[PDB]
Amino acid sequence: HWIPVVAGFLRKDGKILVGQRPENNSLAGQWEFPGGKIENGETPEEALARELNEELGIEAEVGELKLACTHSYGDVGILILFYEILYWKGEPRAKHHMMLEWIHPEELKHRNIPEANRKILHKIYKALGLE
Amino acid sequence: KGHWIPVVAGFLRKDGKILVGQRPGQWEFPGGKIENGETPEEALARELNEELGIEAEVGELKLACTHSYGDVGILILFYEILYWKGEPRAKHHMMLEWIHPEELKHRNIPEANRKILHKIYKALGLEW
Repeated sequence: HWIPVVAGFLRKDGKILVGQRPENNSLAGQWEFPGGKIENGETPEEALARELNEELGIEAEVGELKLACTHSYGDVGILILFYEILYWKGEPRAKHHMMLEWIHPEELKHRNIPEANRKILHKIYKALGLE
Repeated sequence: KGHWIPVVAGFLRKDGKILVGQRPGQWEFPGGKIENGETPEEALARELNEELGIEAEVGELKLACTHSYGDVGILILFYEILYWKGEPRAKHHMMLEWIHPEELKHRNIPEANRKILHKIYKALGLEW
């Protein structure tokens, strides 16, 4: 089976937004880009706009598709679509995550990130125009 | 319900034209399903080799769209293909055709592709 997921790159003076997953979460304490699952009927952009509102309290315009990655957890596949988010109203707040931080994208390496995300870190850097 | 089939499709571009294959008949972009374990780019290179007999360099991810078939969700990823070794040969399709992208407007293409044809033109840098 496959699970499609969307994630947004929001930037602030070169830095990028990450959220720390809340207590008793599947990846409690690990740092990720905001986003979530695509629901039946939704375009990936519709899903991401919804998730950014639900997670961050912002109304975001979804920009260009930058990257798609797969990972496997046994017989289940995850397909993640990463979009550039250039424009939004409001400032992100930790409605879902236990903390939000704006980090230098080079920082991602040394952060406590999901094991599955580290494996695609080089593609993320390339998509973000790095190294 | 949460049921999904990820699919990859290639825009093979040469001399202002694009490659379409006639289904075993609607005209589709070459590609296929992503198998668990592989990257979308690995999946597309594999399918292009299987369907067409070419060794493709998978280029820029251009577009992603979702469509429904009732019980099942389809998510299509479209990658541009500019470079490949070998010549496309109809191993899977009953016919392959190089067409001007303009012709898409009046060719029997899958409902899902028709729905998003404007997005396809944008993704090719063409005006709709």
